[PDB]
Amino acid sequence: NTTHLDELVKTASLKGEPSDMDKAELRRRQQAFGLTMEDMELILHPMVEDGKEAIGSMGDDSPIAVLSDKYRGLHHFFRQNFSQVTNPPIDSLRERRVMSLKTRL
Amino acid sequence: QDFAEIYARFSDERANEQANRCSQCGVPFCQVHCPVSNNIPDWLKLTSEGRLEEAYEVSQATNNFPEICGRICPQDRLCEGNCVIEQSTHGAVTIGSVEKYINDTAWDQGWVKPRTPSRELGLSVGVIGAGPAGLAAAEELRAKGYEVHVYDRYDRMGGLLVYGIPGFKLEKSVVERRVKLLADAGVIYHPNFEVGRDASLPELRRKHVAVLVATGVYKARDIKAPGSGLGNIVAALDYLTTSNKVSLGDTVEAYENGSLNAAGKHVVVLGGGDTAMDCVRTAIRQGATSVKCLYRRDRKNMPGSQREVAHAEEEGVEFIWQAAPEGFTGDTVVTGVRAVRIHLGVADATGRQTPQVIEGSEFTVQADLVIKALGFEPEDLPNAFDEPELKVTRWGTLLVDHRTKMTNMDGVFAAGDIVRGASLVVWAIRDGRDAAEGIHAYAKAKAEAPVAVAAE
Ligand SMILES: Cc1cc2nc3c(=O)[nH]c(=O)nc-3n(C[C@H](O)[C@H](O)[C@H](O)COP(=O)(O)OP(=O)(O)OC[C@H]3O[C@@H](n4cnc5c(N)ncnc54)[C@H](O)[C@@H]3O)c2cc1C
Ligand code: SF4
Ligand code: SF4
Repeated sequence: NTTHLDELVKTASLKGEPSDMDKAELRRRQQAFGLTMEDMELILHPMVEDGKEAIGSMGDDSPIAVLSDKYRGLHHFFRQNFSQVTNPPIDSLRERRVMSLKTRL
Repeated sequence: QDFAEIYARFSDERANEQANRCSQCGVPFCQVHCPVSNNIPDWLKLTSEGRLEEAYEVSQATNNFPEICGRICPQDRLCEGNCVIEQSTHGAVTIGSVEKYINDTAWDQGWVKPRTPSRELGLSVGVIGAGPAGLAAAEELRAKGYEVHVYDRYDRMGGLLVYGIPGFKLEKSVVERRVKLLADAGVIYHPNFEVGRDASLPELRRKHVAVLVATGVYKARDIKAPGSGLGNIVAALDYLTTSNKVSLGDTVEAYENGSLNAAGKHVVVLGGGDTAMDCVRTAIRQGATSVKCLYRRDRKNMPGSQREVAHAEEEGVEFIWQAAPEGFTGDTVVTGVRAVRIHLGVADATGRQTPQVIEGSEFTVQADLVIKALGFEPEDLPNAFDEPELKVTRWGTLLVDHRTKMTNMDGVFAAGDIVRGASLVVWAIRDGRDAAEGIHAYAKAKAEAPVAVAAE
């Protein structure tokens, strides 16, 4: 009795992920939220190309967002939690079949 | 004898090869290491794509003299010094070369550089000296939208770039290209005006909002005493320019029919820095049989960076060079109304590392020609007088705030070699760069209009 609006949704993607902004706009919005080239080159790109995420190296030695000089987005202040001794983390690669991302409305 | 492009760095379209090589690194070290803070990853990426105009634009935005700097910048000391690829077998990217190339194509295009719409328009602003510092300051100011005039003592423009740095390293057409781009801005240059009897800061005060003192270090160092060119002696100040005039076509209307200076027999060049090495190389250009570069100090502490010393070395110039202390020239002997030799004393470094000259040990070096490379400094008293009231430091140079580059007088700013604090084209252009924002803040205040802080 459940409507899986999946196929219905894939359909329209194959029918054309649409774009509607002219590079003159794109850049200014982007600018609003301080986006950058590092942002498009370092990070966005590999996601599209490889279907995967920018791996990098060495520490993070930028200031902490509140102490930053430059505009930094909310998400920078929200740090992700992880579990240490109380519980173990999972292998999302080797054990992907147990995880899941199903969403219901 | 002749001035071909000796630069190793120069690149043909083949620059494409290195452009691809560049890692195009994030928060690149090279840019941080660049005085003007050029966005090297982006301009390089651009050349990789082959869109030379894009890289050229990126280069020019940060430095007005992108061409000259690409050719001249002591990169190892500068941006290339922190190039990450240096860790690799291939070695660091020759950023200077790619900058030259991208710039060169742009020159070929013949595009003119337009003005941004408008700003506090411009009470008269004056800049003294046509060199890198003033040109940079003037162009940024014009970008702001001001009316400005640069008063140049000499008939030629470009400063040391034109006068001294050799054609083989720095083609004259290069400096001409940049000045023209600046000119498109509407900056006006007038050639036979000098900050001295003719022009003074108080004279300028007669109607003039602000002034930038760009004149550099006009004179050279002392020991030669009245010695004449006919006899033998030439200061770098004298020598380089004569070679420049004969060698570079646009520089002067008159053809130096006298031709290149006739330098024959052994030439002794005294100096550790860029000046000495350029004179050594230029000397062979004028027919010198042999050139000796004498250093007071030790070989290890040669002032010029390795790339330039390399040019002299390949050239086969001999470096008599030892001990941190001065092979120091005691005296020049002239017989026959011509210099036969120069007398030196050996010097050596003590634990104190303070230099010692040992009188007992002397060297008589035979030489037909001596060129003194030691350096330059301001000493012309009327020039200094021109400068009043502005405060001078105990280095006898105009004091300026490092950030603002403002002089004791709020209206007057200074930058470049005159500041005595940097001795590179890119730092001089940077000086003008930084000054321009501050002159702008000052003038706008006069306008009663604010400037943010961020500057842009
Ligand atoms: C031989 C030599 C080789 C060099 N090689 C290099 C190199 O390879 N790479 C590099 O980065 N740097 C090099 N430099 C340094 C570089 O040339 C200088 O740092 C730079 O040109 C300084 O710019 P500037 O505008 O301050 O002064 P310049 O000294 O460049 O400009 C001063 C201008 O003021 C004019 N002037 C002088 N007195 C007056 C007055 N009283 N009134 C009006 N106008 C006046 C002069 O005629 C001149 O046009 C070299 C310098 C020398 C001497
Ligand atoms: S972006 Fe700069 S010149 Fe290129 S590899 Fe050398 S450090 Fe990265
Ligand atoms: S202007 Fe900056 S220091 Fe000279 S990136 Fe170019 S050659 Fe290097």
